[PDB]
Amino acid sequence: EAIKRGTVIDHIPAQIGFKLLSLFKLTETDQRITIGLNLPSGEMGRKDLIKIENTFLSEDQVDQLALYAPQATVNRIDNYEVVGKSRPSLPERIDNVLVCPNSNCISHAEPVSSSFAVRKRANDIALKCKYCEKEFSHNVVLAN
Amino acid sequence: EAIKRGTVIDHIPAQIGFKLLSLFKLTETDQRITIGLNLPSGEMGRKDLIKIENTFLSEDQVDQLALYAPQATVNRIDNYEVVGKSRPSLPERIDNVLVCPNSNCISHAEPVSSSFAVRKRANDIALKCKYCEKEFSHNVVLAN
Amino acid sequence: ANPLYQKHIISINDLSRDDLNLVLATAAKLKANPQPELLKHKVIASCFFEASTRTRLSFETSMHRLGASVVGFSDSANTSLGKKGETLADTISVISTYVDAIVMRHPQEGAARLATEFSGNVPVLNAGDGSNQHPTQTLLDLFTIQETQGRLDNLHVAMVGDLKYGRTVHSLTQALAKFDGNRFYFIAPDALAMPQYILDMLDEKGIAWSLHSSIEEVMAEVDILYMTRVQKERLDPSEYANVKAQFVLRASDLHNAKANMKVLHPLPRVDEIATDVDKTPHAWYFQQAGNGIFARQALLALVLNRDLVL
Amino acid sequence: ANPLYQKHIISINDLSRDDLNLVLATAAKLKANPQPELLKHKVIASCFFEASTRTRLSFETSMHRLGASVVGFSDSANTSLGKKGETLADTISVISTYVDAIVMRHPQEGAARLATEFSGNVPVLNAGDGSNQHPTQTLLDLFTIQETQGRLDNLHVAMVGDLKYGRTVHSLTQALAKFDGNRFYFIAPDALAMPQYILDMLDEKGIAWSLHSSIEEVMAEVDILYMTRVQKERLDPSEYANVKAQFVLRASDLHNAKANMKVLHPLPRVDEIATDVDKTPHAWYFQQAGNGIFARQALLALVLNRDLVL
Amino acid sequence: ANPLYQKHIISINDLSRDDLNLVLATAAKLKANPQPELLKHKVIASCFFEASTRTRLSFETSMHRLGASVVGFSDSANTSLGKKGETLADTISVISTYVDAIVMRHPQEGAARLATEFSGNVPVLNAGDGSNQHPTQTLLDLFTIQETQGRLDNLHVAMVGDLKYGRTVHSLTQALAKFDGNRFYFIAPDALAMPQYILDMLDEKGIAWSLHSSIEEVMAEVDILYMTRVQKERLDPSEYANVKAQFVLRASDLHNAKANMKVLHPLPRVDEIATDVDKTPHAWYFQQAGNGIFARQALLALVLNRDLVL
Amino acid sequence: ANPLYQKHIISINDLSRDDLNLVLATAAKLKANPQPELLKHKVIASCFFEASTRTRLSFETSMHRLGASVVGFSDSANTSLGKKGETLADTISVISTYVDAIVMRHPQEGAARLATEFSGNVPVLNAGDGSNQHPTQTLLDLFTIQETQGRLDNLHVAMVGDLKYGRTVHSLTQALAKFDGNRFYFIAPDALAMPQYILDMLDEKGIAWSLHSSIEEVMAEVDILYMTRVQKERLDPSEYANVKAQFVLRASDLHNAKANMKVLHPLPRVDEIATDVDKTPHAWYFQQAGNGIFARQALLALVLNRDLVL
Ligand SMILES: Nc1ccn([C@@H]2O[C@H](COP(=O)(O)OP(=O)(O)OP(=O)(O)O)[C@@H](O)[C@H]2O)c(=O)n1
Ligand SMILES: Nc1ccn([C@@H]2O[C@H](COP(=O)(O)OP(=O)(O)OP(=O)(O)O)[C@@H](O)[C@H]2O)c(=O)n1
Ligand SMILES: [Zn+2]
Ligand SMILES: [Zn+2]
Repeated sequence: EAIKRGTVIDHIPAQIGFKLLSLFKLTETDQRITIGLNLPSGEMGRKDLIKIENTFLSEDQVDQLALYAPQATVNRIDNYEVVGKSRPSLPERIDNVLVCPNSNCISHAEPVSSSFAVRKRANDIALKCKYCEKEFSHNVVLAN
Repeated sequence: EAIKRGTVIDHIPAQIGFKLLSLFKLTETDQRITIGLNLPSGEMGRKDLIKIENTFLSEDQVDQLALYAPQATVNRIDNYEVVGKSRPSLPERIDNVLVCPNSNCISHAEPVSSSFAVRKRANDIALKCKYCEKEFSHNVVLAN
Repeated sequence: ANPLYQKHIISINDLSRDDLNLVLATAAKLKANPQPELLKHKVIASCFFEASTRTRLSFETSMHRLGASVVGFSDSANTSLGKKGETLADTISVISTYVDAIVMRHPQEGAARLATEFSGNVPVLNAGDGSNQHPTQTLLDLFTIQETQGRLDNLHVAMVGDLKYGRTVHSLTQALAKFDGNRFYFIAPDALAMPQYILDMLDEKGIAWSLHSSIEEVMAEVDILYMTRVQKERLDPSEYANVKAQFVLRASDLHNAKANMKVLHPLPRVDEIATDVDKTPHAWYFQQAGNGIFARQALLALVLNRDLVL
Repeated sequence: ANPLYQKHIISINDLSRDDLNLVLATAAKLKANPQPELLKHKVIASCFFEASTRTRLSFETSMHRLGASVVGFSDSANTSLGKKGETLADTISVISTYVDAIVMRHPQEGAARLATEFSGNVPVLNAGDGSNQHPTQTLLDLFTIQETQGRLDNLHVAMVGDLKYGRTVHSLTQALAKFDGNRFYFIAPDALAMPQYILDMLDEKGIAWSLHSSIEEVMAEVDILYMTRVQKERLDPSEYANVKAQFVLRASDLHNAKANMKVLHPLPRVDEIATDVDKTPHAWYFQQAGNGIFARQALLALVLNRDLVL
Repeated sequence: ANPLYQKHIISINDLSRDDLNLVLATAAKLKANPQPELLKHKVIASCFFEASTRTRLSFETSMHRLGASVVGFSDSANTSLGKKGETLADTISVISTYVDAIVMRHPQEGAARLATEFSGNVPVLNAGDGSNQHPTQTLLDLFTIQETQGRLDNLHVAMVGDLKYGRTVHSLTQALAKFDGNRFYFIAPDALAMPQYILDMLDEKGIAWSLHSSIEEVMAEVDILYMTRVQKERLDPSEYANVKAQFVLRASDLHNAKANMKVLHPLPRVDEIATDVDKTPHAWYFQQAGNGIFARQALLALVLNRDLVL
Repeated sequence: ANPLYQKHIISINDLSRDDLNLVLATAAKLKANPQPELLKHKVIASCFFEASTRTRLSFETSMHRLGASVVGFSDSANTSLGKKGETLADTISVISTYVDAIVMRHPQEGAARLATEFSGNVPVLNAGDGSNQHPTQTLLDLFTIQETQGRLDNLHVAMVGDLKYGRTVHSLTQALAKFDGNRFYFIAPDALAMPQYILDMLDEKGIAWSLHSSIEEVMAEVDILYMTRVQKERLDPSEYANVKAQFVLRASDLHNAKANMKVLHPLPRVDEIATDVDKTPHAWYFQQAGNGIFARQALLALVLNRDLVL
């Protein structure tokens, strides 16, 4: 099940693989996609795995994986060969996928993409909404 | 690639495989799942394919695929052996997955599961809501 | 027990011909011989999430005529809900622990059906849900037809007015279609025609129907002339003015009417029926309203009492 | 006569342990053996100067279950008072010449107590006065605890939610403090903590209480988990979002709960209790509401009837 | 003086093709070279008996861009003139002694025309009278069509949505029918078809028009796609759901559109144009709104300033 | 151009200390030498989606003092744009084709920021967005502090009242924390304390702050006493009565106040500053309001006029 050309996101935690496909709309494409969910690892026990052909991800695109699969590996493959290996790093902004937990925030009713500034704290990640300027724990933002 | 035991849903139209995974909560399990999207089909040009190990679908579960993958085939597998092939047939009734198009239907605000009676017509499928008793073309209910 | 004992009454679509006949026979009996203590010690919730004085007075009167007690509310800006945020599900879960039956009217379609899923063993009777059903109006209409005509088969029924948005005429048409040999005449502005789905249902059962632009075309043959209200809002003021003469009834229009012919109207009428019709032997809309009492009694009795003691 | 005959029911602070036990025993008896004619020929005023459909339906149902008649009103923009200028004193002076008992809910604290000063020999039952008392909610809560737990002493009671502004939790805490060996767990946002005066009262009687930031800390030991509504208004929308997870209950949270444990909630719940809790044997909020009927019956019976004929 | 000097602007039917062209030519001139002091020392009444924030802001901005002063009012629920107690006649008789021109919007048809009979030498501009006329909307629509297409003759114009009750689409059709060789496509649910009287007018003038069930049937040959709002009331919720896909536009619908084609909508468009249309070169509804300023300046200038604008 | 030319003014957090000083210096200049024609021929939208008479009058007066024209609206209950049906996005997309700048107040946080994404080259000035920002209030407060104290560094500033929910006190604290050596005193009921996140920001910058239960503890060393309204809803009536004496000021409280000390309040002050304060030399809340004109003129001038004001 190896691929000649494209991207392979490996070492995704279980129950995150499908979440990644949903959030980042990865299946909205004509390219061939192969997916393994609940694969044995030993490298970590169980894992998910996503292979997207003829498709590559920018450094920031990889960084958007941080909140969900901080320990993943993004591999670049060309001519059946692994040319690039990358790990997500906390980005400075997260757009589109998060929802602001402030119910009176203007973002909810309106034709805009959500946007949060990312601030690493000691024990967690602080997300500050571009619109309402309220800051929340990532735990709170991710809950819903 | 081959599996020892479980269910293989083959000949899913492109851009339906991910739909199936979402609507029917297929990835909510610890069983190994292998998925292939936008695969070449000599019969369809392109297709989607889902394999779920140690998991089996009843006849009605297979029928719940009829609206999305009418020409799919579901394979029951044991010991690397296909031991049963079945095809979706239109069920009498479709629950949970559909949303009623009537904005004044009580179903929207409330802790109940959607439910539709199925009735085939010459060029579409009529879907009658259990709650508001209005009937709609499937093309309207399915409408994004 | 009787077929309707502890049953929900949600939709005319759920009631068979036998069911309809049973309600109507029970209505005739209670009308002839009242049973003012039949439901003594029963408490009934009268829950008008959508206000409807006319329907509510009629229903509550029916409750008292059988000796039942009544608790309830009528909503839009006063009740402690429907502005708040408690699910209808929770409201029914609570209320069904209090009372022996719930009669409910609500602005959303399906509301009464949803109620049944949360009322446990407490019967729900639908007093109207959005543009969906109002089966006790249909029951009182049918009882009135049967009583004045002596039957529910082989009738000539004209329906006049707003046939597109009348929840009442759709239900009555479905109901009469459970019987044999009935013929329909539809007299309505093109903008307000009887919907195709109703017409398809009639076609499927070999039931004759025809459109007519004026009452005069069918008056000599009509057994029941069922008039409906045309909401001025549902047309533009000029549009209304141009077509209203073909849905308005006056006493002169009745010259060649059969002796048995009755004029019905679910009410209120404002324009549709001239007051001069009121004194003719054909006017039967007030008697129809009065019959709501017996139809609604019969339903409560059948639902809350195992054996027809009548 | 019984200790509660012709007594006003205004405040939990006025009711002794014996009084509470008497109401609760009477409730159990009427629940087992109804007396639908006990209050025949009595007329009761249901006076909701402040509207409360939930409380009013429950109270009136109780009245009818004993055979009493009911007159009344529900206010804010419709009633011919509370906009006008007639004193509450005069309103009671009039109404107490009409009826055999007055059940009243009102937006100002002290209103029911004032009523007693003008009602002559007509008993007043407080259905809630501002942020002060709501003793029949407390009675129904206590009846539910006693019935599910078999006792009112030596309990572990968790209270969760808005403990600062909950009239209902303050009253229940005072009530339970009339019994022995009870232990309390308070789980609330700091902004919405149980008030110090309640804590001082508990300290004064040697009653154990402790604060906890999550249900999980006490779940294995809890007999009664009493959830309350957190009014979104009483917090800022962001503030709410940050702390709400610690006052919200779902079925997974109940994994290590004792078999006897019941989840109560005065209602409405919106967010606080996930619908998945509803099907577990621990959910008892709807049964609790249902018990309001028996607690409220017992109170009317004891107040309006000299001798326990039961 | 110019042909429109001191003239009332009430109805599109009272304006010739030459008048239309004159307004449009003046609008192009002011757009290209502002004259911020043209109407210095004029006082204009902005009288919105019927509220309309978007139309009022547009009109008042135009007044200020020419240096005029503005006095006015807008009626949400309450003013005791032009409606309540005082006749509209009296209101105008008074206001026409204060100001140099009256811009008025009113809920009843004929209101502006009636104003002219009491305004003396003070000109009245119709900002909308019930379901009758809205001439400055049509003027800004025509300006936008002329600007983007280079002409108002020999066009392919599609109108979509509520063609029955849209006063805006009726006047645009009348206006465009004063020019030569225009061809119309009418896409509307059968319940909301373009009225016969408009069709009769086109027929008499030998102007081609056809009906289409969906936008795609004609997308390849239209120069102007004029969309309108279908307000939910005009249909029943299920009926709306059933048909709506025919009168809603998304970017993918535009794949085979002519390069010159522009999508117009008098706004608000919330329910019929998807936001993905906004960034295409065909989206022209906000530019259209912006042109309201220039069309309304032109009319004010022409009516209040003797000399033609250069 | 000046650093603020054509810039949106949304949040105090987006403004540097240099920006602040620039606004204040421009405000002092216009105060000392009016420029009544600076913004001649500009049209400004005054869009109060949320009503606020005092803020709107202040802003509109500032527009006129620079010679600009004004169009606008204010929403008590009803307008069908920016809220009801139409998106705020669409409203702004339209309005930004009419006017040269938009001043907007809105009930939802982020509203003005969202406006900037649809206003094209038209600047947006935030007149208040829910519980988020109100930058011109803070600007007029700072101007008043600078004017009366001669500087914005090394000050002793006391803030009293609802420090938890006061959007005005939060931004003033952020603003003052951009300067050096300021020391803060926070007097507030425990239920209404200055939020931790503000405290964290001060700590990180090494700025001293302390909490005090009453005004007198610090009266002798403050240069600025900034009072705020405690609205009755934020507390329960008895709770309010219990604590209120800590956040109310009367003239006798000022006996040991520094000569330079000024009392500020963003207004209305009905419930916390006694009228006997008004005549003392420390009362500066009306002068503060008067300074709103100069701060808001400065911002309008800077944003709309390329050249720095002299
Ligand atoms: N033509 C290829 C080459 C490799 N892979 C996949 O890319 C991932 C990483 O490849 P590789 O570095 O060769 O394996 P490892 O050394 O084990 O990488 P790691 O240490 O990160 O697990 C593996 O999941 C492998 O299946 C692939 O799908 N197609
Ligand atoms: N141990 C097995 C056996 C079968 N399959 C899958 O089951 C499907 C059907 O199996 P099979 O009937 O053997 O192939 P076909 O002849 O192509 O079936 P059909 O004619 O229905 O396409 C194939 O997609 C195959 O990959 C599998 O994954 N593991
Ligand atoms: Zn936000
Ligand atoms: Zn439905």
